[PDB]
Order: sequence, then structure tokens, then C-alpha cells
Amino acid sequence: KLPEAYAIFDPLVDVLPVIPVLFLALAFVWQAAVGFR
Amino acid sequence: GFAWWAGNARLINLSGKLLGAHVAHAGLIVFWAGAMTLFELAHFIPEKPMYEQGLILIPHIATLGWGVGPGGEVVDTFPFFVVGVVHLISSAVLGFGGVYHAIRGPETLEEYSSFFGYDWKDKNKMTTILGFHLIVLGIGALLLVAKAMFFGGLYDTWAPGGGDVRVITNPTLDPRVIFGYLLKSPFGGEGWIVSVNNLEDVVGGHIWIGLICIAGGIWHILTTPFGWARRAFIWSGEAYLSYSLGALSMMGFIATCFVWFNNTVYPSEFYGPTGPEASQAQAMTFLIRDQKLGANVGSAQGPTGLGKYLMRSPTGEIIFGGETMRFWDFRGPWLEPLRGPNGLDLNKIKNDIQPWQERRAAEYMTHAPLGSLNSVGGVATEINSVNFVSPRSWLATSHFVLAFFFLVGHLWHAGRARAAAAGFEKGIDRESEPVLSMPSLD
Amino acid sequence: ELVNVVDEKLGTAYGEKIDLNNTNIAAFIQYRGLYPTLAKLIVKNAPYESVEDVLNIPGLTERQKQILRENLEHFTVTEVETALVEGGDRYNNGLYK
Amino acid sequence: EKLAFYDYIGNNPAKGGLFRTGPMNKGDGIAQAWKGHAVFRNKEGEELFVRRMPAFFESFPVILTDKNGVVKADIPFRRAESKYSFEQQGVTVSFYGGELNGQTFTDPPTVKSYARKAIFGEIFEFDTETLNSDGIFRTSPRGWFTFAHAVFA
Amino acid sequence: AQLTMIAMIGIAGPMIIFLLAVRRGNL
Amino acid sequence: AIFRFLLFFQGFHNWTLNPFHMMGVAGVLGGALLCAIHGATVENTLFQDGEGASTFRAFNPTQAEETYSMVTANRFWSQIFGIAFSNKRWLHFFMLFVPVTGLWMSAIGVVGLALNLRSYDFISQEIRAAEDPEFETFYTKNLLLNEGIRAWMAPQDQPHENFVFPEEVLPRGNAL
Amino acid sequence: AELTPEVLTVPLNSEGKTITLTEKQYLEGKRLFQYACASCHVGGITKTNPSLDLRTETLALATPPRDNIEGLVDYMKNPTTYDGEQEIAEVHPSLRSADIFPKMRNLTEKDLVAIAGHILVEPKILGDKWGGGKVYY
Amino acid sequence: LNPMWRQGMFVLPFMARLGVTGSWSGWSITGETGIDPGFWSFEGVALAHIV
Amino acid sequence: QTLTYDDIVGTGLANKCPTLDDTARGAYPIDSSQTYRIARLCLQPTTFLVKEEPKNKRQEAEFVPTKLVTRETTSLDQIQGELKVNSDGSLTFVEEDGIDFQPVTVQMAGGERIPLLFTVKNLVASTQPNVTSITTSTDFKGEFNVPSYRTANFLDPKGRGLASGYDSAIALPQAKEEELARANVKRFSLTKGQISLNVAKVDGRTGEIAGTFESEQLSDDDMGAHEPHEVKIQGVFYASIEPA
Amino acid sequence: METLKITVYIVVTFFVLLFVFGFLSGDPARNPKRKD
Ligand code: CLA
Ligand code: CLA
Ligand code: CLA
Ligand code: CLA
Ligand code: CLA
Ligand SMILES: CC1=C(/C=C/C(C)=C/C=C/C(C)=C/C=C/C=C(C)/C=C/C=C(C)/C=C/C2=C(C)CCCC2(C)C)C(C)(C)CCC1
Ligand SMILES: CC1=C(/C=C/C(C)=C/C=C/C(C)=C/C=C/C=C(C)/C=C/C=C(C)/C=C/C2=C(C)CCCC2(C)C)C(C)(C)CCC1
Ligand SMILES: CC1=C(/C=C/C(C)=C/C=C/C(C)=C/C=C/C=C(C)/C=C/C=C(C)/C=C/C2=C(C)CCCC2(C)C)C(C)(C)CCC1
Ligand SMILES: [Fe+2]
Repeated sequence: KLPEAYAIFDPLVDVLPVIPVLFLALAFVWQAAVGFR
Repeated sequence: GFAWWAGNARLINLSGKLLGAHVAHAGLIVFWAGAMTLFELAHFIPEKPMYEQGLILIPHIATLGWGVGPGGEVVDTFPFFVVGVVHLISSAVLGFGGVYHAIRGPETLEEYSSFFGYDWKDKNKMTTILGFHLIVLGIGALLLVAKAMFFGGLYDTWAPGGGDVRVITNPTLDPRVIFGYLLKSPFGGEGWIVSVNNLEDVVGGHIWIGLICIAGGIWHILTTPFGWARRAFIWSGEAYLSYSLGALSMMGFIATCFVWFNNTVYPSEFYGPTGPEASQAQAMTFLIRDQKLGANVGSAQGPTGLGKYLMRSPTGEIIFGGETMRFWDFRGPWLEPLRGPNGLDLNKIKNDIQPWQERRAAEYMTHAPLGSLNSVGGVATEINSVNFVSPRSWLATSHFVLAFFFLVGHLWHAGRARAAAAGFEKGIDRESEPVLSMPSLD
Repeated sequence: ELVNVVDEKLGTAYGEKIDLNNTNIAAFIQYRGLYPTLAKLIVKNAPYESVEDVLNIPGLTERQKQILRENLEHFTVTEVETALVEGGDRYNNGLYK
Repeated sequence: EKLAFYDYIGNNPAKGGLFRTGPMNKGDGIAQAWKGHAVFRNKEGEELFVRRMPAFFESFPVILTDKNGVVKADIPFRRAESKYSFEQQGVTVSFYGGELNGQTFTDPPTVKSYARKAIFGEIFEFDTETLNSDGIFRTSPRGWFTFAHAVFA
Repeated sequence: AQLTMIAMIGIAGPMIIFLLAVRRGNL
Repeated sequence: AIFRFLLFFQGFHNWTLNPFHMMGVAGVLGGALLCAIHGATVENTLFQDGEGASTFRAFNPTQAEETYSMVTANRFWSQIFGIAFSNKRWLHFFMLFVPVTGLWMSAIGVVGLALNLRSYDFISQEIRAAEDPEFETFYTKNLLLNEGIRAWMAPQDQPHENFVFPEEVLPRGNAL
Repeated sequence: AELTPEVLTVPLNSEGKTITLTEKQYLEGKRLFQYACASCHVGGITKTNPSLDLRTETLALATPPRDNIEGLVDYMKNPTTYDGEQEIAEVHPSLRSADIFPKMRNLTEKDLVAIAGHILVEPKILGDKWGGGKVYY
Repeated sequence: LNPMWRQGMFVLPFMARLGVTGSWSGWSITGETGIDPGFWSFEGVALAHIV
Repeated sequence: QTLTYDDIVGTGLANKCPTLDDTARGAYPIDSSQTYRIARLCLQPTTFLVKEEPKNKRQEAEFVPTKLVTRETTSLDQIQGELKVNSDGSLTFVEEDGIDFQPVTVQMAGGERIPLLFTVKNLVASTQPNVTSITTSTDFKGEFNVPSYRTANFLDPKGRGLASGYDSAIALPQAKEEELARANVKRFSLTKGQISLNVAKVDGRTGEIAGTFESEQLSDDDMGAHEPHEVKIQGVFYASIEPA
Repeated sequence: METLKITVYIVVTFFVLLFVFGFLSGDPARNPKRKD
């Protein structure tokens, strides 16, 4: 468990590891926006 | 002239934007290391072995001597939190520099400054960047040495009395030992560098490597490649990438075997037992049970004529019988007390097996690194109930896949770099097709 | 003259009760208080000429002696069959679950 | 005997093999005589029934049931925890009709030997020497014709 | 739940693209 | 359910031993090989018909010219493998022929299995093994596996048969 | 079919008193059995000693009888061999040996009743599968 | 009582005539067992002709 | 001074019995008032001889040499037992326990493999009377048991066995079984062997002895499928004697 | 067996050296277009 004073953040921490995956997906939203140029 | 799906090739000659790509990507790596550690800590339960909990980063920290005490018991989780926080915080700094250099900074660096700018074909400048990074790497290897010798030591699974954190005061410097590993066979009973089985050799190897890397860094800052090297290599950014992909591939296959066989720098206390270890522990377990019931395990002939519990290896050593005969090269701290000069010692087996050895064998047999993709532990025919896949299987399989794909990438980019260097990567010139100017084969 | 001796043995009291000279040690779990302690002693001290001989195993407490008397009717003895006692097969006959 | 011979799996056309060539006689032999109908009983006089081989199975275990389908005897694979052996259950076989009419057999190896044959249905005496029969079932003209014509179609 | 944060975080990325293709930026 | 079908065919029909399945395997695996090797060959014998690093753009569906060099392809394969295609028509007919023929061959074998007309055994091997308990081959090892499959899956896979196999009749090796 | 109180009614002691578990207790018991025991006792067998299973009839013939809540709760505190002659806390998880089996440290008395009830209920649901091993998978 | 000439051997005697008498299998035509003929065994002579 | 596992592992030395100094020509005295044990008996074979078959019955077959194909897996070691003094001053060793068997297969000329269970199980071996000192001329002679090379669970390649397995040739469902009976019905042999141990070195200080052995026993009969061969084994031995 | 071991060591060393020195002998230049 996290130290008690950061306990407030458990549910955010459960999500942080996945964020680098989102950068890959963001690369495709960006390319969709400029028309796969 | 690249398409969108090859879009990062448009950066080959944009040193400034390429710097941003690299530094932003570095932020992603450090971000994952921090976020993943905090995720693992948030889920960590101290009363369960690490390896029942899907942990791969906390074991790496524990192995450095932080957070653990005798036997591998977790005593203080704060060092884990710190490691994760500091990595996570640091990733914002790298992300900041990355997106600044990728989006706002000078697109090319050659104009802003001759020191940071580079031409891929500038053999002097390329070896100087290489030299700097070699020095950095050498310093990094010496940090491990610093930790082991001056800042608390490392976790030593071989420590007497169950394993413990131990300061390394006499690292191995003898180059016959250090480089002797590099010359051992990679086959069974030898294991190349994967067989390193004590922390003195681990730390001394890192002294050597740190010095070697610093010396070679200085060498490459100060020299230019000799003619024989100039004529052997392709000098282009894609070529350099291909060389590094080959090296990463090699390293990944090695890492795969390390985590599958080595129980010294991947202590089984944290990572779970190795495949060989678990197999040996099964035979130990039933030797113990049966002997307690009165069986004479030394004289018990099994169905095949070979000993049911004990037999000889091909060079005569007394070893566990059954199929685990294949794993007799296994060495582990719970088992070595029973080993004499000729292998397993029948008198120690009869007289000196201790409860803690019984417990450890039973634990390791029931935590063998077998399990399904949906994390049902055990052999493929087992029913649902146990949620377990060994960290060793997760780390071995992942790094095999990555190493394989990087070898493919090596081949892809090495072949392309050669073809582009000679000028035919976009296809055959219709008007100058080489084969049309060669004699026919028949 | 060509007969399977294990099949033959199933036609004796071996096929009906715990044979103190042949049966694998795991069978002694079928009755209370016999496994593992007494079972270990019984097997180590075989062979027996009569079921009653088990009571003369040196060292039996009087509790142990009483447990045997309770269970003598579940025991038998037949001739030792080499195929069943060689290989340490009374301690581990290769059968698990 | 002609009716009994139909009630025998060796004449089932789905017991053959693609490369087991020649006549059915080359496999099980030339049938000479019905041995008689085998009746199995345990030591408590209850009549037991051999479970017949289904056509799907190249090999099949020997399981004896009572009239209600309850397993009462078998030929065990692992002997050590055997409950239903012929030796333990006192299984006998008696013949009615045929060559063995009115004979009863009680020695377990002989009884097992007929139970091995009863999974095939009715029990026949075969001449295996005349054609050097190899003991392995072949299909009939009904099988070969069907095969050829389904494939050509 | 956890699905609150992953929603705020998940929208950050498309939000950036949207604001830039509306303010016709250097996309 | 199809996975179960595969395994049924192994244990009951010894389908892997059937030469018609084997011809099917060769046509399917041979087809995938032809697919891969032809596509790679074309992609690595392309003519430079445009300046881009993405070579897809330099093709025009109405151009009459071949987009890759049969001549260079033929030389490469002749020198690598010994033989090569020289006739584009034969090449693409062969690509039709191989997988279609393989599938047709497997269908014939299954028609045989409709009748239990299996390639289950080799008689010579069985005669020797019955007489000589030291004779062992991968063929005999696989029949033991089939025997395991049949006894262990039949009661649940064929519930209408009401198979009751007591523990003592299940074939099992030592310990397992 | 469902999880009725009849199935959830198990012997409390050797004197014939019974106790009816709730569905909550049973599921808690199952979860805890997976946490602390299934690594060796999946499906009611014992991987490190298959001669001894968790079938009710086996437990009934243990000394102290273990086919009831009290006998099982005691076993989890102070395990013995099957004939009761020797205490085996140093090689079998128990509260007595929670120092060397850390998963036992956070088990409460109520958790012990739930585990014991799961062990007694499951053969009522699964029959021969409980303790019977791969033959019955 | 079962020499090579009873067994229809035709080339075996021509090898034996000029000094090849043993097999890599460890037998010799004179009945001696446990002999190492070196390469020029019956098998080695045969292999040399194939090559 | 002695060696560690990591000095020995992989060398072949683990399959070798301890040797005694060629100076060790003493005598170890025996007090009928004391009791003794063999704390370690080691037997290391160096030669496997197999008897041939001479077609007729008027020339008699010889013991021929064989090649080992199962590597350095042959020695018996850690054997222990009572060394008893009899009324007549003879000594009798009674084997109790140890690594007292090794399967071996040797190959004869022509390529026949001959498996055997090299063993001294249940060894009882006795000296001449009036020993009173173990010397470099003391000989022990005895007999041991040779169980079947495979034990009862062993399944042949068609699944037939003694304690497990099929009882018929299931691949030949309607073949005549009478011809197959020898292969179908397994049986468990138990035969006797003979051994001579010849003491040629004695360290009186330490109780260690060493010398030469010759053993004679039968080979594997593959659970009654075929007739066994007669085998003669020669090698060296080492033993350590202790007061009880 | 030691004669065999030595022979193979020598044969393997020889081929491996051919390989290493062959690719060090200006291999990039051995193509049909630009040789540099
Ligand atoms: C780690 C992954 C990675 C990285 C670091 C890069 C980096 C880069 N790419 Mg590549 N690319 C990638 C993956 C990646 N790419 C993938 C997966 C694809 C396939 C779709 C491509 C396809 C692709 C193409 C087709 C092109 C590039 C180009 C570029 C460069 C210019 C992009 C630009 O101006 O966008 C402008 C985009 C924006 C203004 C939108 C917002 C982008 C920002 C950075 C999002 C950051 C969000 C983050 C939460 C901020 C934290 C801030 C905090 C630290 C303070 C840049 C260096 C271009 C190039 O080479 O230029 C010559 C180009 O043409 N990329
Ligand atoms: C290897 C990565 C790398 C490289 C090669 C460069 C290279 C460059 N940057 Mg970039 N930068 C980086 C990372 C990198 N930067 C990061 C991580 C950030 C975010 C903090 C930035 C933010 C940044 C800005 C805002 C600007 C540049 C600029 C420049 C240029 C001049 C730099 C200068 O004069 O500093 C000279 C040297 C120093 C100032 C000394 C700094 C000493 C460092 C900080 C100590 C080492 C740190 C250590 C490794 C970390 C320890 C670990 C810790 C987590 C515990 C040059 C092209 C400038 C530019 O391009 O102008 C157009 C500019 O304005 N950079
Ligand atoms: C990331 C690390 C790195 C990289 C990429 C380079 C790259 C380079 N070095 Mg430098 N070098 C480094 C580290 C590195 N170096 C370090 C740390 C040192 C200090 C020891 C040196 C010392 C050094 C010298 C002294 C020289 C170079 C030279 C060169 C150039 C030619 C290299 C070559 O032909 O290799 C290809 C390798 C060979 C042809 C020989 C192969 C030998 C190995 C050991 C065989 C083993 C193969 C086997 C299958 C793998 C298992 C390993 C085994 C030992 C167990 C090239 C630019 C040369 C140059 O031009 O200098 C200016 C040169 O003469 N380097
Ligand atoms: C350090 C690693 C590294 C680096 C820096 C590069 C860099 C580059 N590569 Mg190389 N590549 C690598 C490794 C690397 N590669 C590996 C390991 C392989 C073998 C797999 C390749 C194979 C490869 C090919 C085949 C090609 C390149 C090309 C290129 C160029 C443009 C790439 C681009 O824009 O991608 C843009 C990114 C995308 C289109 C996204 C791809 C998405 C991947 C395939 C899926 C990832 C999903 C992941 C497994 C998890 C999913 C799990 C779940 C959600 C299901 C660029 C110079 C191109 C080239 O030659 O240019 C010169 C090209 O044609 N690369
Ligand atoms: C409709 C056709 C037909 C049928 C159903 C029968 C049926 C029978 N015949 Mg008769 N027969 C026929 C035609 C037929 N025959 C013809 C045309 C001849 C002349 C050659 C004979 C000559 C003949 C003799 C001489 C004998 C029989 C006998 C028998 C019996 C045993 C058959 C047997 O063992 O098959 C075995 C069948 C096989 C082993 C199958 C062969 C599979 C082929 C070779 C596959 C080839 C695949 C191909 C090469 C793939 C390439 C395709 C692609 C890649 C290009 C059976 C009742 C026997 C008997 O009992 O007589 C009393 C007997 O001795 N037959
Ligand atoms: C260029 C580009 C790209 C890329 C990008 C990148 C890759 C980026 C990166 C970036 C990054 C890499 C970022 C990072 C960030 C981070 C941060 C921002 C952090 C934060 C932190 C915090 C805030 C913390 C908190 C805490 C603490 C302190 C303690 C514990 C708890 C918690 C966790 C809460 C793309 C492809 C998209 C597109 C195109 C262009
Ligand atoms: C740390 C450590 C250690 C140590 C280590 C070390 C010391 C290492 C080293 C290492 C090294 C020392 C390595 C090396 C490597 C090398 C390589 C890897 C190379 C390669 C090469 C190549 C690749 C080449 C190629 C080529 C050719 C052949 C021809 C021409 C062309 C070219 C150039 C391409 C130890 C174990 C003790 C322990 C633990 C830790
Ligand atoms: C019929 C007849 C006859 C005749 C016959 C004859 C004339 C035969 C011939 C035969 C022959 C005449 C045979 C041959 C054989 C041969 C062989 C068998 C060969 C082999 C070869 C090889 C295999 C080779 C290989 C190689 C190469 C090519 C190269 C490299 C090296 C090597 C060696 C690897 C007569 C008149 C007597 C009469 C009776 C009948
Ligand atoms: Fe095409």
C-alpha cells in the first residue's frame, strides 16, 4: 500500500502505468487530424 | 519522401527535432518506471511473497538492498515509494525538454552550435558522442559498485542464515575469474556469464566494466576510426541504428536466460524459483516425505532400474532422479548444505535436512514457473483456483519477444542502410539493371 | 506356468484387507490412528507369520498396542511377493492421485 | 450360427483400415464355429454383461456391468488400488449353445480371455493359419464400395 | 471510480489536438 | 469445439498418420510459403519508377510495364536455391494449384474417415512390437497417447454412451 | 440447483451440533482458502503429500477427527499428523507458525471458521471431484 | 559351421583375401571379438568405394 | 586435505572410489569383544565381461569384453552394514543400506546391447576363520540379490506391464494369444550373484581398506521376455571400518 | 578423440577467420552501383 498520506491517490495510481500507451494512441489522433500526411 | 507510416524517418537529418524525440521517449521510459513502481506498491501486501503478486520492479529494488532484511522479508516500503516518485517526477523534466526540442526548439542544431550539431557521416563527431555515452555508462556501472561497497550493500541470497543484505568488501578483481566467465561455454553445467553465483564476482565485474567503458570513452573522444574500420562499415544514421538494434537484440536474449536460470542476481525469494529449482524441489519434497515414512532413498530402485530418488549424472555426481535428472546443474542456497564432494551426500540426506529446507522445497515446488496466459497457476490441465504466473516467465517471455523483434529490426535497417548507401533502396534503375549486363549463368 | 503374480495376489486376502507383508503404506490411512506412525513401524518390521505378530513389535506403547488390537480384523498376511516389495514400492508405489 | 455371426463386430464394416488389404478372413481368420453364448457371473451368482466395443474405438477396456448398468468387474490397468478385478469378484463364464455348450470356466486368466473376446459380441473359433491371418479387422465389400464411390463422386 | 481519472487523463490528449486544429496551429 | 474435433481425430483416427492429410498439410504450408516468397520477391525486385522512399506510389494500374524485374528475380533465386521461375503464367497457375490440390487431398482422407477407414496402424510394426517388448518407435509412442486420449475424453465427450470407466481401468504411466 | 441452507449446514463438533453458514461466509471461506491453501490443496488434494486429502471421509478418520468446524479450526492453529502423534506447525501453515508462514498472520478467528466451512461444504457440491484429483477434472 | 561361403557372400571373401577381416561392429571373420580394425574395416572399404 | 564439489563436478572423479596410498600395507586388528561397521563401502567397476553362446554344447563359451555406453554412472557407494565376528573368528559383512545398484548397459561385438543391474543388494560376505587382523591377504566372499532390472510398474512399448498396463497385445485384437504369452505376461526375476573382495591395501591407523573385486551375476531378462546373459564384473573397492 | 577435437577446432577456426576477414575486405564496395 502507498503511505497513508498519499492514500488519497490510490485510484489515480491504478491508472498511471497505462499512460504511455495513450501517447501511441495520441499519435494516431494527431495523424487523423492532419489527414495522414 | 516518406509516407506517414514511416514518418519518423523524416527526422533523420533534423538533429533538433530528433533530439526531442529521443528525450521525450526517455521521459516515457522513466515515467513507466515510476508509475509502475507506485502501482506495484499500491497493490503490494507484505505478508505474501512478491512472486505471488505480479511484481517485477519491486524485486529489482529489493535486490539492491532497499526495503528488505534477512530472508527477504520486507521491512520498510518507503524506499520503494521514493524510487517511484523520483522517477515519476523526473519524467516531467524529460518530457518538458523533449516536447520543447521536438516542437519549438531549433529544428536543426548544426546552426545553433557546432558542439551539439552533428553530421551522421562525421566519423570524428560520431565517435565523440559515443565516447561521452560510454563514460556515462561506465559511471553507471560504478554506481552499482558504490551501492554494494559504500552505501548499504546488496541482497545476498547466499548469505548464511537465509539470505540478507551484505556489504561487499572484497570484490573479485582477478581477471582470470572475471573474464573466465566470458570464456565459459553457454551449454549446460557452464552457462557462460549466466552462471555468476556470488556478489563478489558481480561487483568486481562492474568495476572492470566501469573502467573499461571510461577508458574506451576517452579513447573514442580522442581518436578517429582507422582505415580498416572506415572500409568495413556503413556510416549513416540508419546504419548506426541497425548496429544498436543488433546489440539490443543480443542483450535481450541474454537477459531472457539470466532471469530463467540465475537465482543470484534474481533471488528466488523475490522472483520465485527457477524452472530447474522447482523441479529439483519436487524431488526433494518426495524424498523427504518418503524417508520420514521409512523409505531407504539411497537403495530404492525405480521402475526403469535407475534410482527412484537418487541416481548418478553422466560424470558420476549423485543427483536427484526422475525427469529432473536434466536439472542437476541447479545450485541453490536451500540445497547446497546437502552437497558433498561426490554430489548429494546420503548421510546428510538421512540426518541433516532441516525444517526450513522442507518448507522451502514445498514452497518452490508449488510455485514452479508454469501457468496460463490468464494466470491460472500450474500445468495446463490444472483447474482454476490459483492465480499465479511466475515473474520469471513474465520477464523471460516478454524479453524473448522483444529481442526477436529487434533482431528483425536489425535485419530490416541493416539491409536498408546498405542498399541506400549504394543507391538502390528505391528499386532497380530500368536503364541500368545490373543483371542485364552480366553474363547468363547457362 | 506363465501367470501375472500381482493379478494372482488380488485373488487372496491381499485383495480384501491390508496385507502386512505386501500392501503399500498408503493403505493404512483407511483406518484411524494407524498412519503415519504405526504404519511406518509395521512396514519396517515385516514380514509377519501371523497377523498377531504385529503386537510384538518392540517399543509399542500400550495405546499403540490397543489401536492394533482394534484393527487386527482389517489385516491379513500372505506370502511376501517380491514384485510388490522390491524397489521400495511399499513406501511409494508410483500411485498418487 | 448364421444369426450369431452377424452379432459380431468383426463383420461391422466400420472396423477396417485404409491400408489393411484383402478379405476380412485375412484379419480375424476364417470363422469355423460359434463357441457359444458367454454368460458371466460374479461370486454372488449375479449375471454380468460385457460392455461392447463401439465402432469408433481401435481398443476398448473390459468392463462388466449388472443388468442395471452398475460396474461390478473389470480388467484393471493399475493393479494396486484395484477394486473390481476378476480375481476379487470371482467372475466365471459359462457357455450355452455352440461348441462350448454346458462348459464353465473359473480360472481367472481363461475367464478374462473370453471377456476380452465378448467386447466384440458373440464369440467364434477362427482359423488364422490357413491365410496367415494377422488378427486385425478389415472392412467388407460394403465398406470398400462405399469408400470408392463417395470418393469418385 | 478509477474510471473518473482515466477519463480526465484520457481526454487530455484529444483536447490538445482539438484546441490546436481550431486555433489553426502548427499541427 | 473445433479444437476438440482436432484432438478427437488424433486419438480415434490417428489422422496425422494419414497420407491424405499429409498432402493437405503440404499444400497449405506450401501455399503460405509461395504467398510469402512471391510477395517478398516482387517487393525486392521493384523497378525504381519514382523518387519516393515509399515505393507504393510509383505504380499505375494502367501502366503496361511490369513493375518488378522477372529477370533479376530469376537470377537471384537460381543462384540462391538452384532453380527459379522463369514463366509468370506458370508461377501464378502454380499458386492456384498448390493449395487447391492440397485441400482436395485432405477432403478425400476425411471421406475415408467417415467410414473409419483410417490409416491407423502399420501392421509390420505391430507384429514386431507384440513379440519384442524392447522394440519402440515414435509410432508406438504416439499410439499410447491416442489410447490415453480415448479413455480420458470419451465419457464426457460421448455422454449418450454412458461410459463408466473406474479409476483402475484408465491407462496411465507411472506417477501421472 | 442452488446454495441452500441445507448444503450450508455443516457439523460444528464431534457431538453432532451443526451450524448453518451464510452464503457470505462460504464465499469468504472460498476466497481465503484460495489465498492461503490452494497452492497446495487446490481441488481438495494435497500436492506435496497426495496420500492425504481434504475429503470429508478422510478428515473423519483423522485423529483428532477433523470433519467438523472445531477440528478444522484447531488444525489451523496447531496441526498434527493424521494419527495426532506429532505436531507439524513447523512444516504446515498454522497460527502457531505464522512467523514462518506469513499469510497466516492476518487471519482472524472468523476467517478460520469460514475456511473450515468451505472445506466442509465443497464436497457436498462437487462430490468425488473434491479430493479426487485429475481423474475427475 | 556358418562361414561366409555358406551364406552367399560374394565380395566379403575378396576383401578378406587381401587383409580386411574386421567390422567396426567389433567382430572379425576369424571369430575374434573385441578388435579395432581402424578405418579399413568392411564398412570403411565399402564407404570408400561409394565416395 | 580433500576436495570440494566444485573441484570435482564434471570431471568424472565423482564416479571413482577413494584410493589408498601404495604405502598402506598394514593390518587392522579385530577384537571379538568390540563390534564394527563398514561406514562406507565403494565399488568401482572397470571391466564388464559377458559370456557368449556357442551354438553347440561341446565347446563352451567364453567371457568376452564389452563397451560401456552409459558413461560414468556405474559405481556403488555409501554402502554400510554390520561387520560381525563369528564364533570361529571369521568376519561377516551384512549390507544394510547404500547406493547399492546402478543400471549399466554394455555393448557386445555386433552391436547387441546388454543391460544389467550392477548391484550388491543384501550382500553378505564372509572371511576365512581366525582372522583377528584385516591384512593385505584377507579375502571376503559372499552372495547378494539381483532383482529384476525393471520393477513392477514398468510399461513396455505397447503398454503391457506387471503391476500396471495391458494384459494383452491390444493392437492385434483377434490374433492367437498363445504365441504372445511370453511377451504378454511379465515376470519379476530375483536371482543371486557372487562376489569376491580381495584386500590389497590397509591403513591400520585409519581403518581404511582397499583392493579388487570380481562379481558374477545375470543380466536383464526384460521381465521374462528373453533369457539373460551371464556377466562378470571386475573393479576396485574401498571401505572404511569403524568401531560401532 | 583428442585428434578429432583438434582437427575440428582447426577447421572451424579456419572457416570463421575466412568469414571475418572476408567481410573486412571492403565488402560495402562489392556492389554494382556506388563503390566507396
Ligand atoms: C515516442 C513516440 C514518438 C515520438 C517521440 C515522435 C516524435 C516526433 N514525430 Mg513521430 N510518429 C510516431 C511516434 C513518435 N513520434 C508514431 C507512432 C507515428 C505513426 C502515426 C509517427 C508518425 C509521425 C509523422 C507522420 C511525422 C512525425 C513527426 C515527428 C516530429 C514532429 C511532430 C510534430 O511537430 O507534431 C506536431 C504535433 C502537435 C503540435 C500536437 C501535439 C503534440 C504534443 C507533443 C503532445 C504532447 C502531450 C504531452 C501530454 C505534453 C506534456 C507537456 C509537459 C512535459 C510540460 C517529432 C520529433 C513529424 C516529423 O518528422 O516532422 C518532420 C512527421 O511528419 N511522426
Ligand atoms: C541529452 C539530452 C539533451 C541534449 C543533448 C540537449 C541539448 C541542448 N539543449 Mg536541451 N533540454 C534537455 C535535454 C537535452 N538538451 C532536457 C532534459 C530539458 C528540460 C530541462 C531541456 C531543455 C532545454 C531548453 C529550455 C533549452 C535547451 C537548449 C539546448 C541547447 C543548448 C544547451 C546549453 O547551452 O546548455 C549548456 C549546459 C548547461 C546549461 C549545463 C546543464 C547541466 C545539466 C543540467 C546536469 C546533468 C543532468 C543529469 C544527467 C541528471 C541527473 C539525474 C537526476 C534525475 C537525479 C542544446 C542543443 C536551448 C536551445 O536549444 O536554445 C535554442 C534552450 O533554450 N534545452
Ligand atoms: C557501445 C560500445 C562501443 C561501440 C559501439 C564501439 C565502436 C567502435 N570501436 Mg570501440 N571500444 C569500446 C566500446 C565501443 N566501441 C570500449 C569500451 C573500448 C575499450 C576497450 C573500445 C576500444 C576500441 C579500440 C581499441 C578500437 C575501437 C574501434 C572501434 C570501431 C570499430 C569497432 C569494430 O570493428 O568492432 C567489430 C569487432 C571486431 C572486428 C573484433 C571482434 C572481437 C570480439 C571480442 C569477438 C567476440 C565475438 C563473439 C561472437 C561475441 C561474444 C563475446 C566474447 C568475448 C565472449 C567502432 C567505431 C577501433 C577504431 O577504429 O578505433 C578508433 C579500434 O581500434 N574501440
Ligand atoms: C530503437 C528502435 C527503433 C527505431 C528508432 C526505429 C526507427 C525507424 N524505423 Mg524501425 N523497427 C524496429 C525498431 C526501431 N525502428 C523494430 C524492432 C522493427 C521490427 C519489428 C522495425 C521495423 C521497421 C520497418 C518494417 C520499417 C521501419 C521504419 C523505421 C523508420 C520510420 C518508423 C515510423 O515512423 O514508425 C511509425 C510507427 C507506426 C506506423 C506504428 C507501428 C505500430 C506497431 C507496429 C504496433 C505496436 C503495438 C504494440 C505491439 C502493443 C499493442 C498491444 C495491444 C494494444 C493489442 C524509423 C527510422 C520504416 C523504414 O524503413 O524507414 C526508413 C519501415 O518501413 N522499422
Ligand atoms: C470400385 C472399385 C473397387 C472396389 C470397391 C474393390 C473392392 C475390393 N477389391 Mg477389387 N479391384 C478393382 C476395383 C475395385 N475393387 C480393380 C479395378 C481391380 C484391378 C486392379 C481390382 C483387383 C482386385 C484384386 C486383385 C483383389 C481385389 C480385392 C478387393 C477387396 C479388397 C480391397 C483392398 O484391399 O483395397 C485396398 C485399397 C487401398 C490400399 C487403397 C488404395 C489407395 C490409392 C493407391 C491412393 C492413391 C492416391 C494418389 C496416388 C494420390 C495422387 C493425387 C494427386 C497428388 C495428383 C475389396 C472387396 C482383393 C480380394 O480380396 O479379392 C478376393 C484382391 O485380392 N481387387
Ligand atoms: C513529441 C510528440 C509526441 C510524443 C510526446 C511525448 C512522448 C511526450 C512525453 C511527455 C512526458 C514524458 C510527460 C510526463 C509528465 C509527467 C508529469 C507531469 C508528472 C507529474 C507528477 C505528479 C504531479 C506527481 C504527483 C504525485 C506525487 C508527487 C507523489 C505520489 C502521488 C502522486 C503520483 C500524485 C507524440 C507521439 C505524442 C506526437 C508527436 C510529437
Ligand atoms: C559485469 C559483470 C561481469 C563482467 C562482464 C564483462 C567483463 C563483459 C565483457 C564483455 C565484452 C568484452 C563483450 C564483447 C563483445 C563483442 C562483440 C559483441 C563483438 C561483435 C563483433 C561484430 C558484430 C563484428 C562484426 C563484423 C565482422 C565480423 C566482420 C566485419 C564487419 C563487422 C564489423 C560487422 C561478470 C560476468 C564477471 C559478472 C557479472 C557482472
Ligand atoms: C540385373 C542382372 C545383372 C546385371 C546387373 C547390373 C549390371 C547391376 C549394376 C549395378 C550398379 C552399377 C550399381 C551401382 C550402384 C551405385 C551406387 C550406389 C552409387 C552411389 C553413389 C553415391 C551415393 C555418391 C555420392 C556422392 C556424390 C555424388 C558426390 C560427393 C560424394 C558422395 C559420395 C557423397 C546380371 C548381368 C549380373 C545378371 C543378373 C541380373
Ligand atoms: Fe503476382
